[PDB]
Amino acid sequence: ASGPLPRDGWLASASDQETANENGRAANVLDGDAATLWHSRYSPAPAAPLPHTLTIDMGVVNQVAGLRYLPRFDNMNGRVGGYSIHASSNGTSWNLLARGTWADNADEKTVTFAAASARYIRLTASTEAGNRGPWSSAAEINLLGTPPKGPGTWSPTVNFPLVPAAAALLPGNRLLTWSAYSPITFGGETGITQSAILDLNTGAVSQAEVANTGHDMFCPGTSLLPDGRILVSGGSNSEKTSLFSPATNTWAPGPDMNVGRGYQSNVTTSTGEVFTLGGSWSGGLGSKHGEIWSSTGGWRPLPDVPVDSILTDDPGGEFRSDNHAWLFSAAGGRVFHAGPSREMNWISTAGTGSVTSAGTRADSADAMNGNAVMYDVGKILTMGGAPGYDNSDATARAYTIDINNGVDVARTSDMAVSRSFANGVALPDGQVLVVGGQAHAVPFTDTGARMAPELWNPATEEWTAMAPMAVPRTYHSVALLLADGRVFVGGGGLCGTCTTNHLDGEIFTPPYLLNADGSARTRPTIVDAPATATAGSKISVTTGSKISKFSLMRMSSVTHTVNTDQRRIPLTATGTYGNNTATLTLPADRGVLVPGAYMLFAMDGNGVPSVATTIQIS
Amino acid sequence: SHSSGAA
Ligand SMILES: [Br-]
Ligand SMILES: [Ca+2]
Ligand SMILES: [Cl-]
Repeated sequence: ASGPLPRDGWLASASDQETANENGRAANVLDGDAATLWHSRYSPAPAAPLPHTLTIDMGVVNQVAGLRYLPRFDNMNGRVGGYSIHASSNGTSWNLLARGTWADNADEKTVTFAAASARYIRLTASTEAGNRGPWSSAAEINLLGTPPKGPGTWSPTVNFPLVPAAAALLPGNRLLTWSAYSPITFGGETGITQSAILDLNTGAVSQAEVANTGHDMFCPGTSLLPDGRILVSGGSNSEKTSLFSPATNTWAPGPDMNVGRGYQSNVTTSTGEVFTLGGSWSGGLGSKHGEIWSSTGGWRPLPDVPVDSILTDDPGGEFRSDNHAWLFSAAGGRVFHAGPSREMNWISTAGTGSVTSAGTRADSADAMNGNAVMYDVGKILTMGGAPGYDNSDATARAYTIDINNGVDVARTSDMAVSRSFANGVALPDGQVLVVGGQAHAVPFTDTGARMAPELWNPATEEWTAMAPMAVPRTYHSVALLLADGRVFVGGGGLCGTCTTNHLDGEIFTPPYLLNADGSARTRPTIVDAPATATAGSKISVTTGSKISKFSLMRMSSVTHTVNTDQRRIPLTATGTYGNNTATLTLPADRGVLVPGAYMLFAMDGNGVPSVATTIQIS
Repeated sequence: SHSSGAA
């Protein structure tokens, strides 16, 4: 006997289904409701003949050892008699697991069989149990078995007092999160934000209402400053700027932007300024041209950085098309715009600024709510997204972009599953994790959630599926790297009386931290490293064993799929005279080594990261 | 399972 597999993310499809005379849609077998059915198509006449099939794509490779069929309770029509059950891993080749005849009664029917690996299970209904008509119906279908064991492992869920739809890592193993004026909904311009800080050492959460900056910071641009503060601008109070200080856990008011905006992207530049572009979610539709903030001057317009060349072809128009730009600081101090629009751009922020076409992202379509992650110097991985923000099929496609000497784009391997609303996380070994999202982008839904993250390795350009998480993470979810090398994932929903809010998170331990058996792997240690350093300097780092590879991982803020802060700079060490002492040479180019808080990870020869130290780089 | 009933 096996227990039911979780059904999060499953998608049902069928040979045929009724919609005209009743709601007989295939999806109805997955809703938990005994009163909603898949029904084979019978109208308009003529009715679709037997046999009929119902296919479930689980979105992951489970071990399947049985199937439970719950017939409708209201009449006998369409009870399945003769059945077959097939399994597939690739969706192309099918293996027969079971064949039989179910009795003509209302009992839930269970079929068991030897466990089989499968992503897809198909039920074929070959007869109607009482030969009453050419019909098949099913109220619910469950699949019995066990989820994959690894790679990687997930913590139990972590309680939050709000949906953490924005997050930022702080020094000292703490995570700042916030929602909006409410823990569970958004709306208006009421100048209040609910926040919650998770202490990753103890699990304690500290909740605070932030009213002193007159800013509801839902839907903002975010970035980390050189001095460690977090600058948040726009969103529900579209003109506002607020600054968080991790040393005192307080916010301070900043200066207003010139034009109000929301769902824009903000990026810290080589000079420690913050550039912003786009964002028609709030503050008015369109004309969300570039501006740049300095600590001494506040926000100033960039007259020669118009928004126009970043717009996608979103069917929703201006409200959506300037949202969530994939912006990166680049060598020499420009900003590179990698998407989501097909067209990419180089942006200068000096003087009045400039914009220059960088050509298209090869043959990519628009990829709104896709991810872009800087996993090495001048090296970006982009993946997922959909051409529309709303009601749009997502892609599995992924493209690399090398901006070291010009712009070189190449399609790389597809992910195993399409995603929109996922999050991308650079890991210190150079791999990039993608987590969450869903197959068909519809804000505030968990339908078609992608439950298994995938890890892309630049050395192979392949995606490997990770063990699945428990909670779906779609619109309004976040994920980011932690200083111990694990990954926080959380949020989703923020839709009030909706049923899809997730006031929680889960922590993923990636494969590089585990022994084969899932226990914690022994890791290298940093014994001594400087708390601060300046671009272009050499630093000396002491470890508990001989290490030659280190990774500087810039700390992150993230919301609405956007994380302009994270980036990996790998460095090779030169061994010196002491007890595992080594010298690292920091790049002088602050367009690459953007000033701010970094996690310094020692990487052993097995690819195992130390716990990072924090280094504030100027 | 749950049920929303019939209308
Ligand atoms: Br609390
Ligand atoms: Ca149902
Ligand atoms: Cl601090």
